[PDB]
Amino acid sequence: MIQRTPKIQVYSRHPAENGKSNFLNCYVSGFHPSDIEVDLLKNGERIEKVEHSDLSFSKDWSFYLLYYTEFTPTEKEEYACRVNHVTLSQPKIVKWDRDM
Repeated sequence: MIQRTPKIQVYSRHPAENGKSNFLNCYVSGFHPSDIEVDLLKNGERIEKVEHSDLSFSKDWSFYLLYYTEFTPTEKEEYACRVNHVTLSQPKIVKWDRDM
């Protein structure tokens, strides 16, 4: 058996074909086993509609998840990604740095 803690990066992107739109991304990488729970949060509350969830693997024991959706942030709002995984004794919350 092998288990590996996910790395978690939270960042924003504008698709080049539609630069006015903005997407909040949580990239959860290199984890095993594949069982996992991932949410985007706004002011600590789960965002129910997340329109993209793309899972892949490299080696049979390394998984990658890009979890992202359109958003329109204001400076007073806090966004984050919350991950639960067997390697994590408590949920890991990674805040979105608004300059990223």
